[PDB]
Amino acid sequence: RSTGRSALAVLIRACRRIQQQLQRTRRALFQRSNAVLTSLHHVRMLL
Amino acid sequence: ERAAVLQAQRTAAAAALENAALQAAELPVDIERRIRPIEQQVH
Amino acid sequence: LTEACAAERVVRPHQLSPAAQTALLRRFPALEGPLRHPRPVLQPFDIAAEVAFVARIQIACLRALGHSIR
Repeated sequence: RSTGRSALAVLIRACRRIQQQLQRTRRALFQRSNAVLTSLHHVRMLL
Repeated sequence: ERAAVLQAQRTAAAAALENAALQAAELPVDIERRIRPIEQQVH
Repeated sequence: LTEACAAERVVRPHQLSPAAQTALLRRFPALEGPLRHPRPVLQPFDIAAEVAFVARIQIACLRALGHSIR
């Protein structure tokens, strides 16, 4: 019982926290990548 | 007097493009380090 | 200042609506000078505006001759 159930707690924490990282990379990169767009439309804002 | 200002801004605008050229070039590398390390996990 | 007229898809802050123009003024009291000045000696929020300052003086000096030459 303690062989599997503590080795099953491996993946239970592993696969759910792996997919938690994706949320941040979503809420990091695409929050950051939109700064490039701000510049490009500001490049015309020069002209 | 107009053509000067009209000329001047053309050079200025193309300059910031190359200021943005390196800026945009960040995103493809921004992608890997936010993904590639996640791969060996699930593997 | 970028996204003010970027979200408005506008090239210039003077073509920005004065509601949003005052919006940044509330946060930023220094923007009064470029925005609220009736006859700015320099065209506000531009780049070559400084050059326009020079070239008009060039013209100003020339006519001071031709009219006096005449």
